Amino acid sequence: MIREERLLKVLRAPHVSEKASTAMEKSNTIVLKVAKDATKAEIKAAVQKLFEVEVEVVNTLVVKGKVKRHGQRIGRRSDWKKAYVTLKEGQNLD
Amino acid sequence: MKRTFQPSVLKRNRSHGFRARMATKNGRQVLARRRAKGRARLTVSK
Amino acid sequence: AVVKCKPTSPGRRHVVKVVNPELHKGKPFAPLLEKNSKSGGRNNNGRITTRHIGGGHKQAYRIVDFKRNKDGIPAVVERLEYDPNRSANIALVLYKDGERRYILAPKGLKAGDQIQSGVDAAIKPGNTLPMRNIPVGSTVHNVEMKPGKGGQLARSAGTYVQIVARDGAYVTLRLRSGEMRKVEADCRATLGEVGNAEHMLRVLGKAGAARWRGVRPTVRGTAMNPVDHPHGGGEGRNFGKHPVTPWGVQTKGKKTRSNKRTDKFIVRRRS
RNA sequence: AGGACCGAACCGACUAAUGAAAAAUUAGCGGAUGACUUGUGGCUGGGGGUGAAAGGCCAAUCAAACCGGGAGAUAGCU
RNA sequence: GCUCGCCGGAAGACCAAGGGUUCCUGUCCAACGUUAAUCGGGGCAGGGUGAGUCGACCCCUAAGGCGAGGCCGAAAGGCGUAGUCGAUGGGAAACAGGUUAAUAUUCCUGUACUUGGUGUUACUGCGAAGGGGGGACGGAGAAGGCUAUGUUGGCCGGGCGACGGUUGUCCCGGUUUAAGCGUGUAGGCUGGUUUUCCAGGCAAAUCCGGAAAAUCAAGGCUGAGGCGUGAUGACGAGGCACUACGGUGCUGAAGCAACAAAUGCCCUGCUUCCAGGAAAAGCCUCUAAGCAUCAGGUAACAUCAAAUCGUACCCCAAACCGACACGGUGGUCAGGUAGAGAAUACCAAGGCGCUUGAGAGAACUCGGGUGAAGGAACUAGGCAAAAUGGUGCCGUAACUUCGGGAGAAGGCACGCUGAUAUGUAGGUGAGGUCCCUCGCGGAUGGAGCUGAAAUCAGUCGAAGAUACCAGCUGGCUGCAACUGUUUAUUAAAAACACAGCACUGUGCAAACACGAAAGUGGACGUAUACGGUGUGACGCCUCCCGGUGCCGGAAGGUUAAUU
Repeated sequence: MIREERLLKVLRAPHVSEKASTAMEKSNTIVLKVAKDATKAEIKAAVQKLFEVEVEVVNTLVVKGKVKRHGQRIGRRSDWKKAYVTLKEGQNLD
Repeated sequence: MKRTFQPSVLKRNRSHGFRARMATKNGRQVLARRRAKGRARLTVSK
Repeated sequence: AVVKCKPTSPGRRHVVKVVNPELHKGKPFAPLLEKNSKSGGRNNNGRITTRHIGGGHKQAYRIVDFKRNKDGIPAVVERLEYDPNRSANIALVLYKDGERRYILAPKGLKAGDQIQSGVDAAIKPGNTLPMRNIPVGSTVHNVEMKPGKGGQLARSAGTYVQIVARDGAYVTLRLRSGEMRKVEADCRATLGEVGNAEHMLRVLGKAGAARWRGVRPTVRGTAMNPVDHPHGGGEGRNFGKHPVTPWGVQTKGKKTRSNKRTDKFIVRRRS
């Protein structure tokens, strides 16, 4: 049982990319940005409540942040958690 | 030619890492010294 | 028996094996085993404290019974076994109550022999009884110095001790060294000689054999530089000094016994 | 069977000529089931360690490591 | 894009470590790249790493570390018990195909497994910080059974030759398929089952151990591979539609047999040797306190569960360690022809041509080739080169520790074709036939397949171990017995070590060594042991105690603190 507030705080954003689009169209899998601390079950619960849609499963991964250079100064981007959420057959998401 | 530095992360940490420094007095003093100096990287710890 | 090996290679030429067929060809009695890791002759400080130790073969520790307390139960010898931990041979024995123990194999002992500890026990090889019960003039081995402690004298492959006298509460032993020593008459001892007497006839025959026995090579002090050893230095071969240890103490004769607590028990020193 | 033999890997380094290289190259060379070799981890600390002993090795540093301090040592010398 | 060339036990493929975006796409060429650069491991932007079963985490422990109390220590602190950490070792589970520009045992397709809960009905002794078993273990050797894999034939598809021939004994390609489940074989280990008792296993034990007694000779455990299923599937040479020339979608034959065969598996096996070969948990089992008709246990069935972190890329290197786009770096994979071979040569798969080129064709330098006549005259020295080089057979001295020396030395044969023998000796081994406690069985049988070595006859060359590969040999002699070790980076030796010998110490709280100490090593050893010193296989051997040491003695002289 996950608290509603925590659920709301889990999901950061949808991830738009060619691979993501492909996953959406073919495998019925949405690619989300989520809280780095968010576990799989949590993510799933939040999906179910906040997008109102059945989940088969969640795969997660951690994206490491790129090192960049603004002018002369070096600086690193934040790491962030990606989640492939596979949605039950026939589940159409807005 | 096998040069002197043959890196190994675990070995590095055990030898020089934060906890090792903490464990003994002298290490703690080293830490304090480095803090006083203003070191950004207090220890080998990544 | 001893066996001079044929010289099919140098390093095999001078080899003499000591082969006992009666030993157990098989894995030892595992319950009595336990771990025994190697020191390298280095103490808890991590410093080398005794030179020339190192390496050698992995060895288990057989749990030998030197205290020998199963009084009244008769035991029978199952087999003789190779112990890597000692110059003697060990014997796996089976008490009538079902317990097994390892003991020093005495001279005449073999499979099927019955042995017994206790005051009542019979005065025959392998039997163990207090030295007040043991007749004077007998050879014994595995001798306790303190009652109840466990045998400490005469454990090596072909040793034994002579009880020369029993004077009241003490008996006087003739140690293998030739030292005459008083010992409390209630201390325990095993009849007969310890077994593997032709152990001394073996000859290693090559450097590697010594290494196998965990012995690192020995460097002569005279071969060193002065900073290392008292004997060091000298252009060519020089030795113009009295022999000494690496720590400067005289070696060829100077006595080093300092124990004033046990002086009383030494009847006569060895010669 | 073998601290056995010939011989690749592997370990070394006797001869030779010649910066890509703060010790290498090529051609040959020794050992190659053992006192072998090797990975990972561990322990031994400086008048201390370790040393099949050469004063060898102890982070390209060793008849006393490196870092910091006494310290602006002292210098009838340049 | 077509040729050429190089690697191919690697200069290919996959990992660990280490690195940390170098990966992919677009874009730019100031700087970086030893030149140019449209290119890049460079700049900028965007994208990319998907796990119940892989790894970490986690349970267990080794060396070792820390260490409540504790012991010790001016202080700091040292050692260490109970404990707790510590992999490089032990511990549950997944395979095949398809897919991305870039991930995949992680996505998808199919087919599996695991171990937890929870709920069930069925039953009914469960229970540990304890007992027992197990886990659990060396080197070498030898085979036998296998597979990986390869070759040939068969089959299927395609072909009929840019130049003489090529419808055949011709040419090219393909002929693959997992874990899992069932079977329990080649083979290995062990005698089983029941009953009775017992000073043992810190207590108890129905368990282990030990005694007896009965009865049956088959009982159990283990075990590669094969076979069956998995699979009416997938994949499949290439054909056929579209084409952003990158590719996408449809489609799809055969898919067998024999032989050979590992260093891989059975094998943690067997045989043997001495130098005598981790631990703990998981796992099985036994009970104790307990509880007692509850819980707990096992039984299937249902459901839920498996979190977290890693997953890109390089990884014998241009990405790690070397200041560099410069030698070092552990593991796994191991095709063909020749070959003993993981050597060597040429090749496959795959990957590269080493990030300055173009000319010229002096000296001189480097690395190579050949050389009349001589053949060590060179030189400190045959340094370096040259030479030898294989298999089989013949043959082989002194001396010897009887093993050696010895590959001593020195010689002969060696290609191809035919015949012996349309392919032999051998190896393998199908049908058929017989037996049978019935199977992965046993006999007989020999088809087919494979296949040396030799002899005889012929034949070509200057040459047949034709290339690569591949000992130079002998004689006298010093030193060291020998195999070993050594000055990382001018010394590899006659130096060190060595087995052996001798002396000497040391009676165990050993001597000694590290430690203001506690303690630790010595050693879980005990004089057939340990320490120190010298000598140094083996053989024949091996006067002086005055000096200095050490050992013993203590009559006298001298002699501290103290008084």
